[PDB]
Amino acid sequence: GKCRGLRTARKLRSHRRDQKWHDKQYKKAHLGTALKANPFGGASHAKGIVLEKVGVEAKQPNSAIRKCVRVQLIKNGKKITAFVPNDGCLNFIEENDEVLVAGFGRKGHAVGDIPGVRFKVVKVANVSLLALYKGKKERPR
Amino acid sequence: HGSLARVGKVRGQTLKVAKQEKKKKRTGRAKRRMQYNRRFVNVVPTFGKKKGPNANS
Amino acid sequence: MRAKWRKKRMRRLKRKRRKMRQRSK
Amino acid sequence: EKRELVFKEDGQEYAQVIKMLGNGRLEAMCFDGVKRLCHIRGKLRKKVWINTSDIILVGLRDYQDNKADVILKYNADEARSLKAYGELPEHAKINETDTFG
Amino acid sequence: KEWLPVTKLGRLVKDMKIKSLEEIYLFSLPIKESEIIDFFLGASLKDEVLKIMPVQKQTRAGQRTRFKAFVAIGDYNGHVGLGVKCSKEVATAIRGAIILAKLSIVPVRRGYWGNKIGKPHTVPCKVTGRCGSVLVRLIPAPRGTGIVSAPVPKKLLMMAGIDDCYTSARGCTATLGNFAKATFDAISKTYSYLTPDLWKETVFTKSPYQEFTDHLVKTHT
RNA sequence: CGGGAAACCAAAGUCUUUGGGUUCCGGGGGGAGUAUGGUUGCAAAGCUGAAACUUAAAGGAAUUUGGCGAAGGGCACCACC
RNA sequence: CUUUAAAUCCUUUAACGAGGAUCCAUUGGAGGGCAAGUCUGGUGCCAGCAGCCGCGGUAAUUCCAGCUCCAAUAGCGUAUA
Repeated sequence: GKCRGLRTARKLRSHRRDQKWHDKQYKKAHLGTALKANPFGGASHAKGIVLEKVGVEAKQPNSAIRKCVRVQLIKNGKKITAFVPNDGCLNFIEENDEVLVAGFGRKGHAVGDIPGVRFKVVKVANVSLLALYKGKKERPR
Repeated sequence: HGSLARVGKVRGQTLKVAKQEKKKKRTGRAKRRMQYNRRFVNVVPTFGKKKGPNANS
Repeated sequence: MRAKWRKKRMRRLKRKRRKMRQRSK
Repeated sequence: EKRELVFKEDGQEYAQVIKMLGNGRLEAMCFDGVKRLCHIRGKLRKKVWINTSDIILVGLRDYQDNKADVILKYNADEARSLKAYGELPEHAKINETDTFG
Repeated sequence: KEWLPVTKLGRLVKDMKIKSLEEIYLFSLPIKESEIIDFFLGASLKDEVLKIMPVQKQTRAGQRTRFKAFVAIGDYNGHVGLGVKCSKEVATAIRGAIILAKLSIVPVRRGYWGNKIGKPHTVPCKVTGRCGSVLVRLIPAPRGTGIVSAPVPKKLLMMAGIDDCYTSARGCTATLGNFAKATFDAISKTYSYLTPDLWKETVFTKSPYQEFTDHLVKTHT
């Protein structure tokens, strides 16, 4: 500080409150709009229903077809795309089923060369996708 | 080629090799002691950058 | 594009939309 | 060198571009009466150019009927020989690259 | 094979006349050979390279890359040094870095914490160094704490014989050369801070130039 | 003297060896000084002033060849007199 | 036998009970941060990996399989506060 009086506490406290309000990471966590605009509503995981499979392109020089899934949420009801993580796992997902989605790892930001996604897919049809890929389990009919 | 939209093609057309025999454990009392004495006493690295224990050359 | 003509275009757009709002009522 | 004329597969149906748009995107009117926004491959970025009013071997998606992927671009003489084979119908539009349509 | 000197200090250390290099550090005489250190320090002087980086000036014939090599030197009973040499070939750059670090070694003193019992283990005061935009602090520590810092000043303080300290760093510490030189000129400042036990008036003995000058001028021209 | 990332500075110094007193003001770059609300004004428009979304860069100092529809020189009977 | 309202849990003690002691120890990774292979075969900017730089172009230390190796080891990895 530079206001250094012995009886200066409320001015320093008000200045610290205002300059802490002039922030981004604190302003994200202490405002209602930043959590209201979140698709999960502040939750870690969420369940949804698959309505259409959409294939998106990649970014600059690295170019490949990345395959995602458009999911409609249960608790909210907004169409949010979700990227199927591993190799050849789109054959497991069919339309009009149940899928468990989660974040992909940067607290709500697009990661990598996929434009405009945030969330990945962990579990489909109440069974783990990792056991479907590895071969420990199998999708029931 | 079929299409560019096929998934798991490299997972699909790849080869298949079965597994092998079963190794021995004693909870790290010689598994890491072997690589420790190889790194510290047995294999002497020549003056340079580094030397690894998995040098298959 | 420098800041003067960008500010002028934003001013013209704001004036046009303000005129449309005030004459729409 | 005169390469071998490869044929269509189940997902490589013949199509011809009618108008090229921007943003690195290509749009073609396919032979089944459908329109696909057809994406240019990594090999086809700068080494060769898809000009307008040419046939394009597109790559279909097995899970959606909206976008295509390109397989290979053909020159004029191989296109005319494929036209003479009869795999594609008589209503093709090459016409020595006329601009009328 | 056999060494022949250039300056007078070579004669002074080879004629069995300079018993220790503490006299040279006391009179602050400059050193210009990497071999008086070889005479006074034996096999206790280790050599570990810190970083190899490429530097490029680029002309009409493309970039040509000479290689810059930082190395830190020092025996584990005091003296510690640093030297930066940049050339084209890796091996001669490394060897010149060893030579230039071998010239510029600075003696250090160690203090206590709380009680002055046993051999010293930590720095006696809080000393810092200034180069570039980095700060290196040397705070004394209680016994058995060890050096808590980045790995490069961990190497420097373990090699210098400092058993334990506390550090704190500020600024762009990613540049390892500037950070290492900040640690070097911070640990070299452990003398230049007057303490109350050094308050008595010093006595000046005879300089080694005056000690054997008649033998010196007849044993070299 | 000293300081700074360096251009540079008798202040931009007396700063990890941090503390003379006291107002305004900044936390990556866009969105954006934009929308809404208030307030002032005949009008034009000033003051206070976000969010959703998007990106891994945006910027400051300075050395070498580069390139000038910039300037200054030198050489050549494959340039001239 | 003991404990206990009566048992089960634990302790005690008979008869059984280990030589691929199958009485079979997993989870993520092997370019840099970040300990650990210019290994081999396959597709060869496709499929994919990648929290960040970036690897994928028919000489892939990063993809998909087999060998070896490193990390914590009945535990390990991922996402939201």
